[PDB]
Amino acid sequence: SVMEDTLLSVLFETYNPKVRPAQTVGDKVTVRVGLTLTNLLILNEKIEEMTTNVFLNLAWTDYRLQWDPAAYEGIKDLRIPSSDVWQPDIVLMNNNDGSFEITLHVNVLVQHTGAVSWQPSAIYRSSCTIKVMYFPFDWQNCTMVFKSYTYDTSEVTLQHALDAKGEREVKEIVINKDAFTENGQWSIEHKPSRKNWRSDDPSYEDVTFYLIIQRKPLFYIVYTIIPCILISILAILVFYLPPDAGEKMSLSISALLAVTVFLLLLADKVPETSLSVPIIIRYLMFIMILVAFSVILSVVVLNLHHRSPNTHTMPNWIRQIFIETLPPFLWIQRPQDLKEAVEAIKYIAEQLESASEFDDLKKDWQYVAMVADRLFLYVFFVICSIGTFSIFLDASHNVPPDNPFA
Amino acid sequence: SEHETRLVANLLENYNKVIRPVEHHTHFVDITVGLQLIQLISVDEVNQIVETNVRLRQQWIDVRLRWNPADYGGIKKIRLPSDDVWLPDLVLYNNADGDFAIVHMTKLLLDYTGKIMWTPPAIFKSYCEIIVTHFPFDQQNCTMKLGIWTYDGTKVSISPESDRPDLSTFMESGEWVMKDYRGWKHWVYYTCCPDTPYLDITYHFIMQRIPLYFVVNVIIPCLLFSFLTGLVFYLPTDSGEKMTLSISVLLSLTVFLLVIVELIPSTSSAVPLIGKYMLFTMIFVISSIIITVVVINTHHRSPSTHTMPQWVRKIFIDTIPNVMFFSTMKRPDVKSAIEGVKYIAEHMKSDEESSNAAEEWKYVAMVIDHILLCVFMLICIIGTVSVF
Amino acid sequence: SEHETRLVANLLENYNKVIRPVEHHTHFVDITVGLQLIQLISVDEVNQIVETNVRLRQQWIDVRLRWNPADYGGIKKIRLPSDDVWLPDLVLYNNADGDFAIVHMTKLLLDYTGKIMWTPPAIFKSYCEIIVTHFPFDQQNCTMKLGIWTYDGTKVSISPESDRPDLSTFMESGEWVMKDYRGWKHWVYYTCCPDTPYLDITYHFIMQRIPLYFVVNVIIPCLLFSFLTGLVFYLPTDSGEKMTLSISVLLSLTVFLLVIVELIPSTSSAVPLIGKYMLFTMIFVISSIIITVVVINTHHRSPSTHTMPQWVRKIFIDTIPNVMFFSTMKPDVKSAIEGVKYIAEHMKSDEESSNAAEEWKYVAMVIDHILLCVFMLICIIGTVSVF
Amino acid sequence: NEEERLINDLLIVNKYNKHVRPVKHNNEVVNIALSLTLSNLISLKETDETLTSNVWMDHAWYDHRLTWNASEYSDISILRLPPELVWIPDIVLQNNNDGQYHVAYFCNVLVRPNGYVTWLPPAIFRSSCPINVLYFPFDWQNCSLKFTALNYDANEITMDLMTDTIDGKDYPIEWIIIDPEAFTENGEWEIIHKPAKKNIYPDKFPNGTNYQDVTFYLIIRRKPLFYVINFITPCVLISFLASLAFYLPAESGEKMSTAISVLLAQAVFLLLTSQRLPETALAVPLIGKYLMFIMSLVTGVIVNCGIVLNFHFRTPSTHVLSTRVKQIFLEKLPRILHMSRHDEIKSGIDSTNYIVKQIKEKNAYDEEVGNWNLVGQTIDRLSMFIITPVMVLGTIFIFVMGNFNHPPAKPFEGDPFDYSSDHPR
Amino acid sequence: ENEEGRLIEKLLGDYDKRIIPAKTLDHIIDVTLKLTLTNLISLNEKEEALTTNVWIEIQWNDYRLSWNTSEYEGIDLVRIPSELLWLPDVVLENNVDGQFEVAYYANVLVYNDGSMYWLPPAIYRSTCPIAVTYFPFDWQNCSLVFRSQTYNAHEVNLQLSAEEGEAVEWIHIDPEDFTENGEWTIRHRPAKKNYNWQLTKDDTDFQEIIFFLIIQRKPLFYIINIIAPCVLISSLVVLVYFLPAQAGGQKCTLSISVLLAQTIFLFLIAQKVPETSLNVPLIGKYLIFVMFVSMLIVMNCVIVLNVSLRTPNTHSLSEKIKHLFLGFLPPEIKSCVEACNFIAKSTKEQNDSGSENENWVLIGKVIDKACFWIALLLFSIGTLAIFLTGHFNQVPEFPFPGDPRKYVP
Ligand SMILES: *[C@@H]1O[C@H](CO)[C@@H](O[C@@H]2O[C@H](CO)[C@@H](O)[C@H](O)[C@H]2NC(C)=O)[C@H](O)[C@H]1NC(C)=O
Repeated sequence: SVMEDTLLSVLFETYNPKVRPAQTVGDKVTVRVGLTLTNLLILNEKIEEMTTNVFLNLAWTDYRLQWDPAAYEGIKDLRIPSSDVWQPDIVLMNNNDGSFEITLHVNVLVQHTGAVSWQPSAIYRSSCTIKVMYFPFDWQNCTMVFKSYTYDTSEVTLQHALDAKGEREVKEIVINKDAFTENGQWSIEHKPSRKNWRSDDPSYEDVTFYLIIQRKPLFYIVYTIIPCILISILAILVFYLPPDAGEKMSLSISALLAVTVFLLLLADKVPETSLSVPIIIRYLMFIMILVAFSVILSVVVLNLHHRSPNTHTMPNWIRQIFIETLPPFLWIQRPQDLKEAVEAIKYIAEQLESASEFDDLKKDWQYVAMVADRLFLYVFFVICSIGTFSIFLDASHNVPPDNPFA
Repeated sequence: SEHETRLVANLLENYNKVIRPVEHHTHFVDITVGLQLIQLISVDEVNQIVETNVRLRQQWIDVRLRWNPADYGGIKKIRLPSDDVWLPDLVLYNNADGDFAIVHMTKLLLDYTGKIMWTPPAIFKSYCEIIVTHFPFDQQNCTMKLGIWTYDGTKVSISPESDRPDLSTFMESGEWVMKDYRGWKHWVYYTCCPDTPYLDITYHFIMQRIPLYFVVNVIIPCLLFSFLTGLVFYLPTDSGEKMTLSISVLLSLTVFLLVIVELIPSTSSAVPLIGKYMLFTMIFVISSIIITVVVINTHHRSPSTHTMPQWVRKIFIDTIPNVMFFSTMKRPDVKSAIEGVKYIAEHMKSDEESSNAAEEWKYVAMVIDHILLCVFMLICIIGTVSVF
Repeated sequence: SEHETRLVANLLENYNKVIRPVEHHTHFVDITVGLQLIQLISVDEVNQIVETNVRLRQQWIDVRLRWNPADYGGIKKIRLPSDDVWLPDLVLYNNADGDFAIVHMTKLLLDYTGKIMWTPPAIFKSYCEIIVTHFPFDQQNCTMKLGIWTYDGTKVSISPESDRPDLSTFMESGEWVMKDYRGWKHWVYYTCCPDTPYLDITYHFIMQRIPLYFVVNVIIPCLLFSFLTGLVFYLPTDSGEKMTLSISVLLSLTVFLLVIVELIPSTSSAVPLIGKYMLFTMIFVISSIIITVVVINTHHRSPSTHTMPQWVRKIFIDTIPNVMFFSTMKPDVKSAIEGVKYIAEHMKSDEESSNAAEEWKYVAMVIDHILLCVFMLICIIGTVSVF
Repeated sequence: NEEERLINDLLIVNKYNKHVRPVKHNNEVVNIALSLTLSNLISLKETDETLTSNVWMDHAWYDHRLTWNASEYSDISILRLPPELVWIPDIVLQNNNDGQYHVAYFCNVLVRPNGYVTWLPPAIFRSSCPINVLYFPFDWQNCSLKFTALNYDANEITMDLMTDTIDGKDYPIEWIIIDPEAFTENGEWEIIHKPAKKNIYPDKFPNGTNYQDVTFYLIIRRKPLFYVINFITPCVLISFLASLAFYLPAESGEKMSTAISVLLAQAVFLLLTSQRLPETALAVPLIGKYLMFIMSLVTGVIVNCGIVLNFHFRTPSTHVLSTRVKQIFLEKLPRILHMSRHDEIKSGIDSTNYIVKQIKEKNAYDEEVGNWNLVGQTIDRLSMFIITPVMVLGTIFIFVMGNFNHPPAKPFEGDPFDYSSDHPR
Repeated sequence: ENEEGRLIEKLLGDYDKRIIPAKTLDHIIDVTLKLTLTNLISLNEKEEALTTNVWIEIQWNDYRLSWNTSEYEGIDLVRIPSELLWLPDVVLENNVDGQFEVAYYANVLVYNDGSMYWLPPAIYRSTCPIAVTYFPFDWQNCSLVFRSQTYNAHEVNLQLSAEEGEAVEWIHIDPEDFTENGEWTIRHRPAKKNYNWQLTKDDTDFQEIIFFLIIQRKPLFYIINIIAPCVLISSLVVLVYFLPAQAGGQKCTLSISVLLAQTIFLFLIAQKVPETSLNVPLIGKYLIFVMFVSMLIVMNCVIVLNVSLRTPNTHSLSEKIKHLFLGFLPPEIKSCVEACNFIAKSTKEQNDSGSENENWVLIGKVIDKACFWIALLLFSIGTLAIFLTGHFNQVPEFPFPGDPRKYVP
């Protein structure tokens, strides 16, 4: 309308958007600062950056932008391009990339009292310090630190935004159910907002928005933990294979290689920080070492099973432990020509008897291998079972605190 | 503010930002340059680029921008867009993947005395000569060389605020430890311009890698497979599985080689000790495979075609077994029927002789194999004690 | 130059770059559009985007920018910034990952007659429908649809400079060969705009892939591992390595099928012949593993519990073997007396049971020789066919 | 050229303000008609849950300031002005993934003498599309492009769907327009539904910019032939080799190797499938469910092969073949499973009696070892008959439940309108 | 008072930066051009792009920007932002990205005589068609082609700079600011003006300044981390001829696993070399060769296992085969009596069968010996030949084979 043109011309006749509106020298401009989250897009743990789609709700008062509505056809407010008015340089200080400012410069809403509200949109990428200790059963504490890049506390005073009814402050991120998409990998547990100062810097003030998000680990469970549980089952089973099968090495080594491959391909999805080892990596390394000891003890059992009196003499302690004491506990207890012909028969018989004695001793060696293998089966079942249970119980007992502390 | 509106109108009414802020063209602009490290974003070892989030604090006097506070309501400081005043063309010489100069033209603080305080943000992606020789236990020393591009020392002089960069608001990396950091000013005399000095400040950061991540994720698995390398020697030949174990160890080690070669730059200026040790352990695994093949061949020697040499008999059966004290080794028609029994007896006798010879060959194979096992375990002991 | 400075001041004095360069608003400015392909940067098969370095040569007459050379020291040509004059809005319709229009606003040449020559550079990332049928021996046909966006044919007409793009400065790819390339002008009626025709020129390039990288890196390993399939058939059961060999072949073939999967788009428009052939080869290897398991089971048939049926005897013992031309197949003493008799009887029974076991082993051997000859015949016919 | 004079009169003479809504009175409302033309569904990256679209976003509003008497000028029925000179509505894609809210190319607006402004810029939009992996690769997605007007509240400008006239009556274009002359089919995604809605949120006020948007939905069914041919078929065959592993004799020496190799192949397929989907927790994909089921079944197969081997290699010297075990695994199950079936002379006499006794006990030992062999064979046959059916039926059921998954034939369950281009309401 | 203010306001006042500073109609602007390479950041093989941190010295004369030093307190040199002046639109044409222009628009040094001196820095990514034939012993020949994007040869004359009268026909490498790449050694760095005689003196592409970077790979990294592991693992196939040809010998196991390792190494090489199909990399040729040899050795192992495990049941051991392979290359009493006779006879036949089995095993061993020698020779010669060809890949002595000149400072 023409009246809007006249009002804009009178408003910005001598208005300088370079100059912070301070009616008297020394005045501070109060800046409501609030955040509306429309989408928590990504929490890229490899580069420790959270990507969010937010509306930054800002409100301040520019005394220069005042008019009487009755003198201008009752125009109570205007939508003005944001570049034409002074704005506080509110930026995301902890942005991971170099993008400090908003993306969308929407029009500011200027009311006749000078109350300027501004709700620009931005796809922000903030640096979030990832605690890997319990990944993927982890809850991250990602913050979006907002403050004026230019003005300090002596120039602007940051405050919390107001709710729809301008009655009480909203000390949290606003989530509009109508416009908000759940991540599907993260559930927002706490979303408080708080002003922070620095005791070593009286000129510093910011508004920090905290996002206490808990990972939903179904993906990692299904794709890393269950396969590794199956591989650990196989590693246990290797101690039930008879050494005569000639396949204990195949089974144990395949389990070791499978667990190692799982660790290698999981290394791509875990952060590269070195402040702690994630519960998943600790579990995978546990299973790797257990399977390596499975390979070692399968080699030992194969060695025992293939000894013979022609190569080894059985020591007394192995006989004592693995023949009597252990098996009960494991329930695994077990005419010249006629003279020449008679000499031939005698030789055949004594040769058969010698073979029988040799076979008895070789069977003692095989029984020792069997008993040791059963002992290892039980020990490894117990170790794998309770170690896995303990690790995953520890992971399960990891939830964000009821009070966000901020 | 009406006072500040008038002040900004007056300060820039006839102000030309193309001109240096000196009262005489012979004078030089004194800029106090101070680098503030906010975050060490990344150290791209393969590409040898270090991304840092910094604030480039710059201070200088612009006497053209002086006023008297009494005539403007006592205003002593204003924020003024950096695009309105003269700014130093301060360039990062060793830029590799980003911007050479400041691109975020943030507002600058101006005193009534003409003192400017401009602290624009930047993401310095500087070239970093990565020394991959103690990876992952390496410390990297790479710098950020800052200088005025088109002015020499006689026109624009840059000096550091302090002998070190500012790390007061530095966020801990989680991958790197900042051991040292210093800022050195240098006077250079290029060939272009052999008369006047060119100034630049080189901020270097001595960074120590935190090796836990790579230790756990790369070194521990390779150590496990290297240890299993020598376990083939305790595996009996009769199992028919020595090749399975040794070759699986080798396959795992080549997979880890594939993983490792993509973690470090392809530079040959220095041989990465991780790569050297991978090559050494792979030569060890290859030697283990060769020797286990020799042991398998010996174990299956046929006494029919092979007779044990006397030296083999004296070495592997007579002396070495007596050295290993911790090993449990040892050290009418009836004429036709009679002739048939005789043949059975004599053939079984010859079979017993052949079996004894074969058992001797197997004993030699076992002794060789046990010697190799002891050698490998001695290597393990000396290695593990050495690292301590 | 003083003359050129004054000339440029005069031309652009009253010039409004918002108006079309036509004397009468019912006329149309005719633009000669030529596409010069400087480089085929990339062909993203998985994403079906072709990135090319081009210069979009555009020529037209701007009557408002005429001058008399004699009045300006004989100046006949000048270079003007593109942003200073009216330009046509040529938009790459099939843009996929870049800019729809020109963004490099380079200086344009202007004759004293008003004849403008503007050849801005551009990196066109256009959508390219990839045909994967004959990968990696495929040739691709995908285009650049250029047309004036907001002006219909009655206001701004574009005509191709030549029948074909200009590849005189084309830098050779090393992944593709430009078999053919041509440019076609179309009068298109859109649903937006049914009354009047919108003009575009669709340049298209028939580019043939150079199949050596993929040959060496995929096909040859695939051929080697697939040829190892008949060996398991020639490999005796007694070696205890038939499953090892056949399964290793199968796993490697699966790995290579997945590698190929990573190289082609997930579109179902057609089935790649390389993927189809490797799926068939996997099916054959799996059938060979099934038959190898059957052969191994046959070789170990205990004669006690398994009696060879006559349909097996007559066929595998008496029928095929003669057909295999090239193979070379085929008081107290009484106790002692009773004991010797028992030993002899049991040795006889063991001989009979062995003979049955070797009959089973012969059956297995002939089965696996039949499979070996089948595989060899398939290999011969395949190598003949590809030649 | 009187376009010069007309544009001068409209913009400079009339002091046209680009930053003022085209309304005569402030309380009036600008009606922005909005439609979307889809020219190419460039991609739907499931890992990044992003839909990349090549669209022409059509705007139509009335600007009374850009009216002119066509006769006063040489008859000029239309006029092209750059959007940087006229007031345009800043309709922004709210649910974009990157920072690209607006359109890519700001093409000229078209103005008629009645003030009717039409703006049809092209855009590459990368919007957020949450992915339902539940039935992957037999899945259909529901992607939407939500366009809002953040520069003016609903009291100032009203977004609407563009209307079209067929036989004198105007009907709203309630769908994404697809032009056969300008639409490229996606080789992986087939468009089933493409409705457009003007949503109003009554819980919000017209005072704000979040009161009203225009959303274009795009229900697309994946074409699964690629994944079926290259992922599902190899996995199914390699899995069936696991069941085949029961037919290998225990003396083959390769039963466990076969089963383990099948398990590793299935694990490889699981990991490559894992890399092709987003890391969400809404559901385990159909192929993921099948792979978990088949990997568990093949682990059971490996355990059963280990048990069969353990039984096969038993001997009387370490285990006793119990009568219960004999009765079950050698008599009963076989039939149910239909399985096939003078100082000299006394010394010499003593030696031969001893030889006979040794050979006789050896024969008994071998007979018991053979009984153990048959027990193992019975166990592996039973396990074959018990696990091959489970494998086959699980495979068939899972991959038939996938094919019995189609979009619901109507978007917006509670709505009976088809939102089809060939039947406007 | 800063007299530069008045001087620059006089110069830039009434100065048009769209106008080429040609004094008369026939005047041609000489645009001297010098390149200073401070860092060869990378040669991205996959995308065939050379990234360099270069300072490009561009010198021309703008007669409009000349003054009388005596009239301005002796000032003879001013700095004017390059965005306010006419520039010869010198660009990098062979750029992979769309980055034609310099990275940072530094000030222009303007001298009182009109001499203009511009030394902007740039991060240029230029197309380097990579020859893989001798990878990793290869040397690449990368080119930075510069030319005016706007002005033809009738109005701009591109030339190489010259100090003390001699043309600088090489990329300048300043010791005060230059970093050795560590993977690439600069062997030659010539610069020359080039003409496109297919184009006329017009067309803006007729003339160009080309700066060449002939760089040699340092192959120690690739040797140690790929070739040495590759050769060592590939040398394991010959070991199969010493394993027993029977169950538990794991002959095919070893050979097949070596083949798999070689395949893994092929995948490794895939990530180090470009996807171009003009040539096969030397290491790629070696991998193909050793994979083929390992397939032949797997065939050989299968054949030996088939021969060794032959039995009288299956195959008849021909006398001629034995000659060739082992001669050149290497009532109670009566019942008890019949029982004893049968026992002896059966034992004798069983032992004869065993003997013939042993003879087949001996033939298999002989074949293993001969085939081992053949395979060892084949593998050794192939490795030596291929990697000696890699070793003998030399960077040409002269930057241009025709030119006798060295093109060095
Ligand atoms: C926009 O309109 C809504 C509804 O008319 C206004 O909501 C009112 O806000 C005032 C101020 O706090 C309250 O006293 C009223 O009770 C609210 N009314 C209702 C119905 O909730 C809102 O304030 C208006 N906002 C602007 C910027 O004009």
